[PDB]
Amino acid sequence: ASVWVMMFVMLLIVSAIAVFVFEYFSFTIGKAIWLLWGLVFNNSVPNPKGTTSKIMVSVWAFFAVIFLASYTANLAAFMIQEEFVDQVTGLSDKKFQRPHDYSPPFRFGTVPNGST
Amino acid sequence: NGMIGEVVYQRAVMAVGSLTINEERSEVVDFSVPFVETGISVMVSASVWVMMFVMLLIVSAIAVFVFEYFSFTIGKAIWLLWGLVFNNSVPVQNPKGTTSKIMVSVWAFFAVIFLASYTANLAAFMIQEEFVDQVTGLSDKKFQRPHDYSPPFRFGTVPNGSTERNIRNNYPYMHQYMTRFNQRGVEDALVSLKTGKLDAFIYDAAVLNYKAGRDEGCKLVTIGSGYIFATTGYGIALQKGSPWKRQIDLALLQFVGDGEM
Amino acid sequence: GSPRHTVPQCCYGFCIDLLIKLARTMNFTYEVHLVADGKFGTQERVNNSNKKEWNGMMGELLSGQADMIVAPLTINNERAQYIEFSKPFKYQGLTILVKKSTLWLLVGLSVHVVAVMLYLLDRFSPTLSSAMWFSWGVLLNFSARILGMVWAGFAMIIVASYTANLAAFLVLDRPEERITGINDPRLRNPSDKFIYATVKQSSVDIYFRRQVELSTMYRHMEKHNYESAAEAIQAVRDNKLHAFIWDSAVLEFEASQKCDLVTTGELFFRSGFGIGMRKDSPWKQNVSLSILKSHENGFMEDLDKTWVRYQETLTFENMAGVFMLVAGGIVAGIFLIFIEIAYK
Amino acid sequence: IIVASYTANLAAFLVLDRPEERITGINDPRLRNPSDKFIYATVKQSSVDI
Amino acid sequence: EELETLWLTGICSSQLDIDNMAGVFYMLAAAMALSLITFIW
Ligand SMILES: *[C@@H]1O[C@H](CO)[C@@H](O[C@@H]2O[C@H](CO)[C@@H](O)[C@H](O)[C@H]2NC(C)=O)[C@H](O)[C@H]1NC(C)=O
Ligand SMILES: *[C@@H]1O[C@H](CO)[C@@H](O[C@@H]2O[C@H](CO)[C@@H](O)[C@H](O)[C@H]2NC(C)=O)[C@H](O)[C@H]1NC(C)=O
Ligand SMILES: *[C@@H]1O[C@H](CO)[C@@H](O)[C@H](O)[C@H]1NC(C)=O
Ligand SMILES: *[C@@H]1O[C@H](CO)[C@@H](O)[C@H](O)[C@H]1NC(C)=O
Ligand SMILES: *[C@@H]1O[C@H](CO)[C@@H](O)[C@H](O)[C@H]1NC(C)=O
Repeated sequence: ASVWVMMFVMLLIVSAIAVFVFEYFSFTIGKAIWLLWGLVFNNSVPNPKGTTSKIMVSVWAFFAVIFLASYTANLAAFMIQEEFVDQVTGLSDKKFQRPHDYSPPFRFGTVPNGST
Repeated sequence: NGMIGEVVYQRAVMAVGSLTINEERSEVVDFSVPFVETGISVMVSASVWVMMFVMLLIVSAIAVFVFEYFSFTIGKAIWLLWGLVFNNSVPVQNPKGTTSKIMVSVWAFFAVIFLASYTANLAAFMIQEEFVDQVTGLSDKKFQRPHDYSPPFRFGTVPNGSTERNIRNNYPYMHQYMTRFNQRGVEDALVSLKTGKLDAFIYDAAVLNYKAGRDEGCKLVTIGSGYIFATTGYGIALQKGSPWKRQIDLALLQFVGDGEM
Repeated sequence: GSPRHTVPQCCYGFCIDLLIKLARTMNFTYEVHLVADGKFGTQERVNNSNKKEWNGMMGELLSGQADMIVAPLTINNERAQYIEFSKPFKYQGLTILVKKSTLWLLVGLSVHVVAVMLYLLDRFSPTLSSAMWFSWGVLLNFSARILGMVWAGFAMIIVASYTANLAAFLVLDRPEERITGINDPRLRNPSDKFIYATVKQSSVDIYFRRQVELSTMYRHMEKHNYESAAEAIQAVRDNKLHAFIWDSAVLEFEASQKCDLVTTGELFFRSGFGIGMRKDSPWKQNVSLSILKSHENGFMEDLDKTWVRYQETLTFENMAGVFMLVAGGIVAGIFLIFIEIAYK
Repeated sequence: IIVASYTANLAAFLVLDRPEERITGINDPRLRNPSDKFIYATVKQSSVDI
Repeated sequence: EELETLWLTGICSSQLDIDNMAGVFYMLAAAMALSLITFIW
C-alpha cells in the first residue's frame, strides 16, 4: 500500500530534479515522468542528455533492477506457497441447515445400523 | 596381547566384540562368518552458439537484402542484431524495414526465452550441489610423496593397530613416512582433524561413518565406500575345535535373514 | 527349446580368473563345466513320496556330479544347514533396475484490442502505420502515451510472471520415475501398472517368503517370474518391465554398459557371496586361507580393474520446436514480404 | 551475463538455503548428541521425564 | 507408534494466474475509466 506512495514521492523528487536541470541547462520538463517510468520497465520507447539527469536515471534504473529482482523473489515466494480450499468448516457449517440455501442440492449420509 | 592373548591362551572362550581379520589371526583361531561389511577409509575435510551464429547470419542476410530493396545497416546490422540478442536497449539504429522489424522481433522473443532458459540453466547448476573428492583412495598420487606438492601434508594411523600391520605388509615405505606422523588418541585425532593439526586420518570405515553421521555440521567428509580400500568384514573369533561354531553361524544367518540385523 | 545340445565353448570373466589364481596358488588341476538350468536351486516337494528336494547347482553338487560351486551363490540360513561355506568374496546389497499456451493467446487478443482502442484514441484526439509499428515495438520490446506506458508495465509484469511459472514448470513438478527402494507405498499395494519381478526359483524369492509381512509382493512377482536376468534386461529395454529386484554391482556394471539403466536409492540387505562348497574337506582351510590372502592384497583391486572398476544444461528441452517454429514463421513471412513487393 | 549471475545467486541465497529454525521432533540427530548450543529441557519432576 | 507406522500411511503442478490476471483486468478497466474521464477535456 505504501510502496506506490513512496515510489510516487521519490518519482516527484526525480521530476523536480529534472525540472531543476531544465532551469539550469529540452522538452522533458513534465515528460520526465513518461521517459522515467518507461525506463523502469526497460521498454525502449522512442534520450538523457543532462549529466545530473543521466546520473539520476542510472541510480533509479539500478534501483529498478534490484526492484525487479525483488519482484522475481516475490514471485518465487508465491511459487513456493500452495494452498487448498475448504468448504465445510465443521459441525457449525451453514450447509447443515437446509440444502435449499445453496444452489446445488447436495447429499450426505452414513452407514445403516450405526452408532453414528 | 589383549583379546588375542585371552582367547589363544584359553583364558576365555570367544571374542564377540569388534576385531579385524587378517592371515595370522585366522591361523591362530577360527573366525565365524562375517556379518557386517566394515572396511577401511581415510577421513579428510557446444553446437548451441554455433546454430545461433548460423541463424544470426541468416537473419542478418535477410535484413541486408530487404535493406538493399528498401542508412548504414549493411555492415552495421551485426551490432544491432547481436545487441538485441542480449536485450539491454542499446541505442543502435532506427528500424525502418518491415521484414527487419518483424524478424528481429521474433528473434528478440526467442532471445528472451533463451535468456530465460539460461537462468533455468543457472538454477539447475545451483540445485546440483557439488561434492569434490581430492583423494580417490590408497592409489592416490598424493600417497607417494608429499614433496610433490608444495605444502607437505601429514596423516597417521592408530598405534599398535592391525591397520599398521596391513600397511607394513602392503607398503613399508608408507610405514616409514608414517613413523614421523604417529599419534595416540582417536578423539585426539578427531580434534586434530577439526582444528587443523592433521590433514587426513586412516581408520576403519563404519566407525568414521557413524562419527560423521553425528558430527556437528558435517565438516569432515569421507572418501567413497571402500572402493580403493580393503573392504573386509567382522566375524566372531572362536577357538580351534569349539562345537559352538555351527549354532552361532545359524543364529547369525537367522539374524541377518529377517531384517532384524 | 534345446533338450540335449551340449558343446565345449570358451568361458572367461571374474570367477574364471579367480579360479586361475587359485590354481596358481594351490596344488590342483580342475574341470570347468556348467549347470543344466538358469536357476540357483530351491527346495520344493517332489510329486511322489511327499519329500522336499533340491535342484540346480545344489541339486548337482549334492548328487556327486560336481565338486565345487564356483558362482556368486546367495548365502542364507537354509543352505548352510546342509553344506559348509567359505569366506565371501563379493559384498553388495539389493537395488531396483529402472529406466530413465492458451492464456498467451488470450494476452495476444488482449493486446490486439488494446492496440485497437489506442488507435481509436489517436483518432479522436485532435499516423496509421506509424502507430501500428509503434505498437509492434511496444508489445514485445499525448493521452495515448499514458495508456501505453501503463500497458508496458503490464507487459513487463506479465513476462515476469511467465518467467516465474516457466521456472516452476521446469523445476518443481517433476514426475518421479524412481522408486526409492521398498518404501514406495505404490509398490506395497501393487497393481497392473508398476511391474516388479524377479528371477524364477531364486533365493530372493525364499528370502521374501520368510518375510511374511510383505506376502503381497510374494503374490505379485509370481505372475512375472523370468528364467534368466538377461530376459529381464531384454524386457526392460523394450519397456515391458518397470522394476527388478537385483544385486547392486551387477546392475551398476549394466549401467556402465547402458546409460539408461538406473539403480534405486535404498541399499538394504548388505550381504556377501562366496564359493559353494562341500562338507568337511581338505579343500576348506587351505582354500579359505587363499581367499583371505586374495582379500588382504590388491588382487581384488586388480579384479576390479578387469571388469568392475572399468566403465563404458543441454538447452534443447522444448526450444528446439520453438526454433523450428521461428524458422517456419520466417519462411511463411517471406511470402507476405512478396505481397509487400507486389504492393509497392 | 554478470546481471544474470547476480539474479541467479540472489535467488539462490534467498530461496533455498534457509537456516533450519525448526527441529521436526525427536529424530533430529543433533539432539541425539547435544552440546551447549541447543538448550532443551523440561519441568523438574514431570511425567515427561518419567 | 510402531503399529501405527505398520498400519497407517501418512501422505503429504499446473499454471493458473486468474487472480493476477483479474487484477490486470481491473487495473486496465480503471485505466480506461481514467481515459473516459480525460475524454471530455
Ligand atoms: C440393519 O439391520 C436390519 C436387521 O435387524 C436389516 O433391516 C431389515 O430387518 C428386517 C428384520 O430383521 C429384515 O426382515 C429385512 O430383510 C432387513 N432389510 C434388509 C435390507 O435385509 C438390515 O439388513 C440392516 N441394514 C442393512 C441395510 O444392511
Ligand atoms: C604400543 O606397544 C608398545 C610395545 O610394542 C608399548 O611400549 C611399551 O609398553 C610397555 C607396557 O607396560 C611400557 O612399560 C613400555 O614403557 C613401553 N615402551 C616404551 C618405549 O615406552 C606401548 O606402550 C603401546 N602403546 C601405544 C603407544 O600404543
Ligand atoms: C602339484 O601336483 C602335481 C601332481 O602331479 C605335482 O606333479 C606337482 O609337483 C605339484 N606342484 C605344483 C606345481 O603345485
Ligand atoms: C506335484 O506334487 C504335489 C504334491 O502335493 C501335487 O499336489 C501336485 O499335483 C503335483 N503336480 C503334478 C504332478 O502335476
Ligand atoms: C595347507 O595344506 C597343507 C597340506 O597340503 C597343510 O599341511 C597346511 O596345514 C594347510 N594350511 C596352509 C598353510 O594353508
